[PDB]
Amino acid sequence: MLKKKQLTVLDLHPGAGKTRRVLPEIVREAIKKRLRTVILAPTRVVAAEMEEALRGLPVRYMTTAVNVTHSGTEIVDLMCHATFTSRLLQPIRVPNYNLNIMDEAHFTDPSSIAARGYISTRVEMGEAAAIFMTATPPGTRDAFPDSNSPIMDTEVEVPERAWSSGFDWVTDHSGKTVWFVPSVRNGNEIAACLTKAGKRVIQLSRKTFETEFQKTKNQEWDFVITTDISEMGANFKADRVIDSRRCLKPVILDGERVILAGPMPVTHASAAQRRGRIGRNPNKPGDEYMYGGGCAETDEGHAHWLEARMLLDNIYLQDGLIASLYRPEADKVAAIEGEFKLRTEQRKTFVELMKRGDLPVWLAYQVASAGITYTDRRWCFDGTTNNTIMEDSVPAEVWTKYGEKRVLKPRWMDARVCSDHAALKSFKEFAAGKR
Ligand SMILES: CN(C)S(=O)(=O)c1cccnc1
Repeated sequence: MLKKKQLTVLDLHPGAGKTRRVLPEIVREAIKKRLRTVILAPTRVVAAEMEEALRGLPVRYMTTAVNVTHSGTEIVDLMCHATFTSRLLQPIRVPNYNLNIMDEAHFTDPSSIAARGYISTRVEMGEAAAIFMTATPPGTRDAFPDSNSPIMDTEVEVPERAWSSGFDWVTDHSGKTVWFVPSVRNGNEIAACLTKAGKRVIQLSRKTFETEFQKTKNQEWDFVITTDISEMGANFKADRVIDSRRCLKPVILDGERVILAGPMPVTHASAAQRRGRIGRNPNKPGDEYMYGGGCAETDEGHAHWLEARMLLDNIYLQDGLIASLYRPEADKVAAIEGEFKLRTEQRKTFVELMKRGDLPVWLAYQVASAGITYTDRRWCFDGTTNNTIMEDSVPAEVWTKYGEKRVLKPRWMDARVCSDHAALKSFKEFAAGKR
């Protein structure tokens, strides 16, 4: 795998030991061969798990989730998928790693797709070797892969709202359950219904992941209500996975706006990843997997593949060349390589709106490509009436940096900035000039 010009896909089934057994072996061999190596973790929780697995080995942890200071003699760096893409975008010089290892290489966030495209272009160019570690590589059609112990699979109607009757099997369980819901808002309703019936619930989402996940290990619980984020390495000591098999799809309508379509079916990779959370202990067979719909290839036409092209177009590779997306996923979007390449000063705005402004990729590109400087927020208020952001079924209001009260009405509308109370609270601070 380590020899140059080779992209290796390590597709061992969920729970085989790719992060606690296979990864330290590759690292020892890379250190022995003097290969400058990068290890890419999907999340900060998985970076702290990789540290336990690699403890003792000379690894430089370029993450605040690991409290280890480095000796300076390290040739292996460990960082998140987003961190890698972020430094490629920023004027910081990234070493030309001889070996690139991506764990959970199935992650569909725009920064993970872009990192796969950048790394695979380098392998294609004959400049590096790479290992993509995932039970579900891009293109997998098996939602029921092999496991460490037998799993009871059951097609069942799974509730997506609070209930007063008809779903006894959900509450008549004396064990631990990981329930994959389509959205934070859908999960809040089910969590409230389970709490009312006397259950201890923990809710996990992208924004709360490195705070609430610790609660699964520290306190007793009955259910974990989670979105698709727990598909990327999150391990639990549970005996049941309830899977709605639904998810929200960010879609770009007429190149003018972004909506959150669905709930709609998850891909086979996501259904396999969600089921893979159980059936992991060979001494405890009979972990149940209750699924509530079918699978469809909803990754085609999804905004993350377009956003990844927006990132890759603004990353230097070699002269005027631009990195292509990783081949098994290059057709999920219809895009010309280079069409989103911004000029030097606008690219600087694009990066800041994402890193400091915390705006979704698509939205950041809309603003930066219009010649708007980072701190200019007039666009948050000069959109049409249909772009009015509503909070509590009434127009949201912010105090502008000028001391004036205004209705939130953005020139470009992206549903991700107001898909829950936390996203809208964060966007209101942005529109007010607070960051
Ligand atoms: C094998 N590893 C434990 S892992 O965390 O890389 C993983 C887990 C489940 C599915 N795919 C990969």
